[PDB]
Amino acid sequence: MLGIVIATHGALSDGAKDAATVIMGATENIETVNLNSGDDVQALGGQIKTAIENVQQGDGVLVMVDLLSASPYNQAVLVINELEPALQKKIFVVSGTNLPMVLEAINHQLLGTPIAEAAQAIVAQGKESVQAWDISM
Amino acid sequence: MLGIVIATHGALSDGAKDAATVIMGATENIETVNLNSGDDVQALGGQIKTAIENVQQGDGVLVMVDLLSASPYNQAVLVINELEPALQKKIFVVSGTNLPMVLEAINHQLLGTPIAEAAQAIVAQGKESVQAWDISMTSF
Ligand SMILES: [Ca+2]
Ligand SMILES: [Ca+2]
Ligand SMILES: [Ca+2]
Repeated sequence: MLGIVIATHGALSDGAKDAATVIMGATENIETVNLNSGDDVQALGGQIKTAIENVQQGDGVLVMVDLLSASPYNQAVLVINELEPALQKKIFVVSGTNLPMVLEAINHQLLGTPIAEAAQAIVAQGKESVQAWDISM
Repeated sequence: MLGIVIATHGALSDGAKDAATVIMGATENIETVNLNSGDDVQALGGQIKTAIENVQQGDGVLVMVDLLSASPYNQAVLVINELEPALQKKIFVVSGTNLPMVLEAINHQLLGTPIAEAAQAIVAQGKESVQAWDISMTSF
């Protein structure tokens, strides 16, 4: 089954995962990594690899991060570079991660969707799910 | 000062503020609401209304929910629909909030950006922030 690793600053990863459980009832094969104040980013790389390895079942791993170009994103990309080219081509990194994206990801987990096709699907959803509303509409 | 109310299923709203705190330091005028397994949605209605009121200061309020068309969102709308006219015109609801949208919101809070203008900018950055990277982009 597709693996998911949500990596972020603070407890955002645990929260996104908590929110998905409230909506779905349960979740499976989803690890969360947190970068806290005073954490050495040197170690984040290690926690991200451990997590990826803990969800790899042979269908790839979706590494969902919070902020493009921030530490979680950087370390994720850098760790991927040091893995066997085999899974290396099955690991995708999505940024700007939001609940709709995590839900879409879980959806592909259940569907068995090939990760490359899943990644695009998640990116579309995420973007399309960002809109504003006001009383004038 | 612009007010912000992050409302989500579970602890997501608290995790977003924590993450944003980790990056920008101590924030101000940000309320977090949660909808947990078992909670009554009407109660969430009042919870949002309260958060909105504890943060409303003349410059409007950004209500950041997690998912479009779900209880947090639907209740935000129901609440805003029954608010006194001088207040409702300035409350905006943005969906699919991610860390970048929150950080962007905190920035407009500091700039004093007019809310209708801040909302459009938060949506643009939010959409722009969603991307995917894979080893093929680095392989030649
Ligand atoms: Ca964890
Ligand atoms: Ca709160
Ligand atoms: Ca008060």
